[PDB]
Amino acid sequence: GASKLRAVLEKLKLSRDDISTAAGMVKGVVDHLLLRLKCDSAFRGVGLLNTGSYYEHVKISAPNEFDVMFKLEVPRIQLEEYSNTRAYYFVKFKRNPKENPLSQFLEGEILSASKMLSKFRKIIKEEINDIKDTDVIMKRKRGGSPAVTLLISEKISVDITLALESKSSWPASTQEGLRIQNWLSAKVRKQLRLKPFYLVPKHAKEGNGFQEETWRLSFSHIEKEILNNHGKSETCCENKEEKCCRKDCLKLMKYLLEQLKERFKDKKHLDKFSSYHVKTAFFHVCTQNPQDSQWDRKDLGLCFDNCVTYFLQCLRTEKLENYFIPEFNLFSSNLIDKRSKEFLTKQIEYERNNEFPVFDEF
Amino acid sequence: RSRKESYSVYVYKVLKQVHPDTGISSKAMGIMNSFVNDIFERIAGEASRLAHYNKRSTITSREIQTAVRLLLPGELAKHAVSEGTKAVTKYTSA
Amino acid sequence: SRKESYSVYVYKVLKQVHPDTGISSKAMGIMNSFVNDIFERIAGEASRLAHYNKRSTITSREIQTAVRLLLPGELAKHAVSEGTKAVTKYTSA
Amino acid sequence: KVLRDNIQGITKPAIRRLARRGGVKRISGLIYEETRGVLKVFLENVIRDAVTYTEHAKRKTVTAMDVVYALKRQGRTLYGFGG
Amino acid sequence: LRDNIQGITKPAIRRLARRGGVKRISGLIYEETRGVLKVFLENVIRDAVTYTEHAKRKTVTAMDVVYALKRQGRTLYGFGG
Amino acid sequence: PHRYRPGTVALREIRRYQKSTELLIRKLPFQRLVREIAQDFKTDLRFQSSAVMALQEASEAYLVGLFEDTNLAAIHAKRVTIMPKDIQLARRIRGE
Amino acid sequence: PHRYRPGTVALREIRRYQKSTELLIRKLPFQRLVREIAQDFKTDLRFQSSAVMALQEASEAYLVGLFEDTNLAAIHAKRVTIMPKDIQLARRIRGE
Amino acid sequence: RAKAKSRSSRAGLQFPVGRVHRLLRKGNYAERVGAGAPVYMAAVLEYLTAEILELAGNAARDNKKTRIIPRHLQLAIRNDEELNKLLGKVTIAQGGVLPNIQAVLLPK
Amino acid sequence: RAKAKSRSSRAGLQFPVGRVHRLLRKGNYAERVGAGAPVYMAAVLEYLTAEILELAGNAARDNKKTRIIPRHLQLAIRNDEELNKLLGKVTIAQGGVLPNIQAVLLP
DNA sequence: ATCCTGGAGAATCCCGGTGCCGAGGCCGCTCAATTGGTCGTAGACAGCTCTAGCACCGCTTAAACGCACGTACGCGCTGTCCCCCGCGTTTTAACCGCCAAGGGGATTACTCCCTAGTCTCCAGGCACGTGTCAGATATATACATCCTGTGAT
DNA sequence: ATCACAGGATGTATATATCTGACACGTGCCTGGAGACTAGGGAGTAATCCCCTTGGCGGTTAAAACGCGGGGGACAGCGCGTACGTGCGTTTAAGCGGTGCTAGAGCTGTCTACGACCAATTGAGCGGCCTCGGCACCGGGATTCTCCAGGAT
Ligand SMILES: [Zn+2]
Repeated sequence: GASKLRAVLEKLKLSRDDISTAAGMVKGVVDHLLLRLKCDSAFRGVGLLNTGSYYEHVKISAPNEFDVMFKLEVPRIQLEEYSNTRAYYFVKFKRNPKENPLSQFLEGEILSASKMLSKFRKIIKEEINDIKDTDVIMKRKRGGSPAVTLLISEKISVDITLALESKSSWPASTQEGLRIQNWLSAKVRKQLRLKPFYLVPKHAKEGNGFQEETWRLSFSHIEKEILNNHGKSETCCENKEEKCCRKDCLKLMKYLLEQLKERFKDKKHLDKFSSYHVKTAFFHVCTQNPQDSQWDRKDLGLCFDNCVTYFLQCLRTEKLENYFIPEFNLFSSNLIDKRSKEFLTKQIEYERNNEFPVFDEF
Repeated sequence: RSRKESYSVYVYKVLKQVHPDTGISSKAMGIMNSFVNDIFERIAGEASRLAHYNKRSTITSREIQTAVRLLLPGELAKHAVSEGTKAVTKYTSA
Repeated sequence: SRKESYSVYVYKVLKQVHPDTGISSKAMGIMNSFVNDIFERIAGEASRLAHYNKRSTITSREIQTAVRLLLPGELAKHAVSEGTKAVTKYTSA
Repeated sequence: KVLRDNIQGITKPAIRRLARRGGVKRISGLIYEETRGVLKVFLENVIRDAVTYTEHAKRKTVTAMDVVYALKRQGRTLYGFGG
Repeated sequence: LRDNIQGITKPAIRRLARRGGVKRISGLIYEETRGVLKVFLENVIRDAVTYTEHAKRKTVTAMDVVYALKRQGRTLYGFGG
Repeated sequence: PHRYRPGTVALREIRRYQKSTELLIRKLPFQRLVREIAQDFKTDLRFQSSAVMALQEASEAYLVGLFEDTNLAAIHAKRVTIMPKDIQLARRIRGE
Repeated sequence: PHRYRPGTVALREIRRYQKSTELLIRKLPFQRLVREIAQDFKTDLRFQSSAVMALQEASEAYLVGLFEDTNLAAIHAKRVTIMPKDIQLARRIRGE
Repeated sequence: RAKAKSRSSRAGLQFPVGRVHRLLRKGNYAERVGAGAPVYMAAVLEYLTAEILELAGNAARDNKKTRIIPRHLQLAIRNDEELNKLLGKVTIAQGGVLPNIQAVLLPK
Repeated sequence: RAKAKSRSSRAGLQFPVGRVHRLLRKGNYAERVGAGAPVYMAAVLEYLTAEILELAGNAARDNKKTRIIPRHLQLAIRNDEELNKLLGKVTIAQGGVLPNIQAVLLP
């Protein structure tokens, strides 16, 4: 079952040999924006999260779609859980003698996601008009996760996420998360938890409206670290004797969902599903299968099939726990409707029974 | 072989609320004990004086509150007042 | 009501040193502030010494030690000499 | 019932006289402004404590003792106004 | 015991100076520095002795040193208190 | 046009002001400054005349002592004229 | 025969000594200094090892603080090198 | 007799109340100690304790540690202006100093 | 019934003893105050009082007066290192300052 | 440019008298000191345990000591300039004395109620014991900062 | 003659593996916290008395504010030379650890001289009163300063 998958993986990799220039264009725009933000009193401390890189591709089948995060330090914050959601919080500031320059975004006691996002978009919009060799257009808002979507010439899109950084003990809701103890080790878990966590502007939306000024917890940096340090051996994959298919399985899982979403993007059934769900499911399967020998590259076929099966089980039962926040169900009926899950279930089951033809067809 | 009192046990607990995953050295603990006794004495000392100055035999929550304001700077004093005011408000309501 | 001060005692001491010298009301007010300031300090240290050594009583010994900790140079010494005598005599009186 | 700008009530000659008493012979023009910026801080800290004591006692009128205690605890003492 | 002030080595003085942000040290500093350290020690030690003697002891304890330092506007943390 | 040279009067005034004991800051001006500051903590405050004097003497004593240290800093720099930074240094060394 | 220029090492050392926490004065030397002073007040006196350490830490903290003020005075005088005067001025301003 | 309950728990505090109630009596701070005094104070001591430990913990994390040592307490206290002053005369055993180097001493 | 007799007389003091005893036992210094403590203290306060007044009286004559004023107290204290130290942080109302002029300011 | 009288021109000291209000001495009285007796417990004292502070020994080795080179720094000298000082004239409001109004501090009398002091009982917290993980140590590799030559400009 | 660059040299930060002893957690007391109770003194409240703060007026007077001219100090720039910094090689005694001794801290138990406490008596000290004497202020004269001119260096 691995041979067809290997051909797919090779195809997906080769499509990225062309990117070096695209990454260049993204960098040009990003550096430009950061200069303006640094000139702005509110964003003076802003910088890239994925330090050393101007590109990250969240979607495996979208090589022309870039994702960058602009982080902003908040030296001390008090979180207040929004409506028992375990992932959404109001951000307030603690006692701080010196002037805190983010005061301009406050609304009463609470840091306004709306104000910060509004100004973030404002600064960028005025600033992109100062990009002269490259045409950069700001797209209309569709949410707060990407604070800004930029359209660069006719080839490049950049999703920009603004995040607050907090270098303090992770919230209690994360206490039982990051369940890598039996996979990457308990000591690695502890090391990772000495790192900061992030907060992204995000309204806490419900069926009857939304809470405007909430922020959601983000551990994207840890997710990256795990994927690139997925072994308990660590140099797993730096040598053939330890070549595993974890990374391959994730690309294929992401690719399966992305291909199906692309296939049916017009019927809208799959709009609420994302690579983050796939990636979360993947980490759970890795947790269930902590030994590198359960991911032998030779078993790509069955490893991927088993990954698919787990994802299907999550869809059918409407349950996918956030890897860092176990009480946060990414697949709750409140976030994703059953119709979408039944549709995806059937499409995946069709694909799996036919050796995943959607992988070749476009 | 004498029971010796300290705040080591209480300091640990506070540490857990602010930083659940961290510990503290025996020296840092010794320092925190010196710290608590220093602040305690000052507040109790000033509260004593306020009671004396205003011709009283009793220290109440006010002498403590006023003592806090005089001893602590800026907002630090304020938050201490807010927390104290509350703890009493609740204590007498519980 | 009726205040209390050391004005009467300070006045007498002035005569012991300078029988023909008078004193202003302000100088007297200053001397009163002085006496109360020194008193408080010595009493303060004596309190502490008793506490430090786990005792309830202040005796002439705590006062003596307090004097040394507070007074510089020979003032501490001459004060101790005078204190020692006053107690020695009072006791035998 | 609102007071303002009485910081300039501390006139140039007044500053100089204080400086001269301190043995200062010659004074740069920028001293007048800098000096007031220090006097004021001193007063804010002392007055505030005096007010704090006054409020504790539930009074309105600040007395000499309220000021003396306020000064005292800041690392000094003032003789002649009570005790 | 005698002249143990010379036990405070030159490097020892410089290192303290460096920690204070001092980049260059005049050759006459070493003696001047000692003349200050010694005075500091005399005042602190004497108070510690005074407390020790009051208590009718011969051994000076950390608590006697702490009390001695304290009253000079110097609370020291980490040795009881 | 008979007159004294620069520095002759200044030294003289130093002698005289060191010698006398009265207040050098005018009273009503000072008194108002106290109140202007006080009103920022609370309105409708009142002062006894003895409270105002207590504040004034402490305030002058403070500034005079500050000037003594300021003067030394200027001398250390090999000067006669005091500048804002001689004040700042003196305060910083004190620990303010 | 590679060399670092004057001031390169000194700045390096400043960084490091500011960073670390250990005692900079040798112990047995210091310990004896304490005792020599002590014997001038009283013979046959003893110390706990913790008493000696308490003195040493306080002593260094004092000197470091003194050097910081000394350094500022030298800068005020537009110098890098600290001289006995800079120590004396700082102490005086502090009330010693 | 009714079941006994700790007062610290009742007031929502971690610091002992009964103990403070007692200590406030000695050194004769006052002849008497009011019922709400021990509580008010315990809350204050706890608040300040938390501020120092939290900031020190942050320093420990910056240095990639899992605990607070005397140094972290020093860095936290001094960087925080209000705590700096409250403890402005305190010498911390093994505190070290802040890495402040005067600009005039640096080459360029 | 023995006649009442001032303790100050017994101790050869001018300062009150019974009053000092009273002040010591309260003002919250200790639970208890020994009989000899008030006496020891009264003698100390008296000694220091005499030193200041004596020196102030001398200062009064430098100004050719027969009286002590706040200024004479200031001059008495600051021209005596030990008193100056004891009271080194004391501000005395209407004390003025010593007439100290730096040599570098002079012709 | 700098020293040495000798005069002119203020400024500061000393002399003698006015007059005033603040010190200093006297009288009433009242309540804080003194006396005298009782109770109980804090402190003095002796005895004993055994922690920990002193003294000594030898070995390892990182710090301290002394010297030589040379150059960045401190110091003194010169000249520019501008910015304080000192004087005189005009302008302001501080100070003084007097008046009236009333707000709030100080004292009084009275009454609970909120604490201290007592006894009983149990669980929260400290001294000890044990196991293993965090940080220290040490090894070795790779990146960052500093300082001379040197060739390009 | 200056800029910057590249190379070397050096020192720092980095990952790695191993060691160990200092923390974190558990056990078993045991004595201090908490509950339950009475007794009574302090704090709270309101009456109300009258002292002192506030506000306002008008006159006068010294004190501030303003402007001008000119000397004198602050400052920048230069050059000398020496007093520190840096690196090398030799000498020192600090630090480690291990041993052995006993002096003095720390705790126990006993007993009694000392001080809190209470009730009675009274005279030392505080408030209010008058008296007049040392000090502050006025005006005049003596002499002791500073500064410039003119004649020496
Ligand atoms: Zn792998």
